Amino acid sequence: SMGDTKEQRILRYVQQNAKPGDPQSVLEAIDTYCTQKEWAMNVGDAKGQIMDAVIREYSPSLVLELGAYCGYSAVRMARLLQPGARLLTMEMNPDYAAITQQMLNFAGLQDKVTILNGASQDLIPQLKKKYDVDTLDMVFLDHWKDRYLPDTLLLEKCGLLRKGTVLLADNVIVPGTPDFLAYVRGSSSFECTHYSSYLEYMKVVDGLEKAIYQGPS
Ligand SMILES: C[S@@+](CC[C@H](N)C(=O)[O-])C[C@H]1O[C@@H](n2cnc3c(N)ncnc32)[C@H](O)[C@@H]1O
Ligand SMILES: Cc1c(Cl)c(C)[n+]([O-])c(Cl)c1-c1noc(-c2cc(O)c(O)c([N+](=O)[O-])c2)n1
Ligand SMILES: [Cl-]
Ligand SMILES: [Mg+2]
Ligand code: NA
Repeated sequence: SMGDTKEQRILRYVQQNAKPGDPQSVLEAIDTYCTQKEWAMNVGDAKGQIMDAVIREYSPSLVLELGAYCGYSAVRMARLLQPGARLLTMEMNPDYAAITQQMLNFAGLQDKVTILNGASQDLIPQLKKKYDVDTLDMVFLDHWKDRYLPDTLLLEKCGLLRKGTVLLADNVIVPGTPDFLAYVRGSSSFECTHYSSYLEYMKVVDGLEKAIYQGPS
């Protein structure tokens, strides 16, 4: 880092307003700061509640997140994981990864979440043999939108999905992931559900796609 950034200001706002070890207060602080002061690409409170419902329904034991940013969604999912369950979050921006680690420490979720430093297209094919992953129980896609489809394909080709694995994809309407949608909605290897919501901190309509893997063809 070379100066003050939006992401550093978000982290400072958490550290000055939230309660350490209280994930809810961390999420409220980030949402308050980004509603009142600086828009940011956190998944946000409205879409977060859909995320909350998915986590509580499927109780995943191992979650992979693509795109950590400041750690909002990592904190948001990890606080609802069952004891022993784990979240891996991939982040290629080292400055963001350092912020995310500080957010996890502050929220008290550092023992449940591991930051993988690097790009998803490089790390996903290495998950089985470098990070000892068998299969993933849930995947949250929220990185650059042109990577949703090839990384989904990569998750499939690398044998990281099993029957019942949950793919939850942010931003499928805005900025929009039409190619990802057409793939998962048109493949009999996925059962899809679209969740109406709003772009974080705005009243532009957005949505999440839940795509449940059904096993190989
Ligand atoms: C929208 S932010 C994620 C926000 C986070 N999921 C939340 O709701 O709090 C997208 C992040 O993905 C990272 N990113 C983009 N492409 C990536 C890739 N191929 N592999 C790993 N990280 C990537 C960017 O650095 C950025 O931090
Ligand atoms: C803010 C905004 C508005 Cl007001 C309008 C009208 N439109 O059309 C657009 Cl496209 C945007 C917009 N740009 O980027 C994002 C965004 C949101 C994410 O949740 C996310 O994850 C990522 N990302 O790049 O990872 C990007 N949203
Ligand atoms: Cl919101
Ligand atoms: Mg997003
Ligand atoms: Na634990």
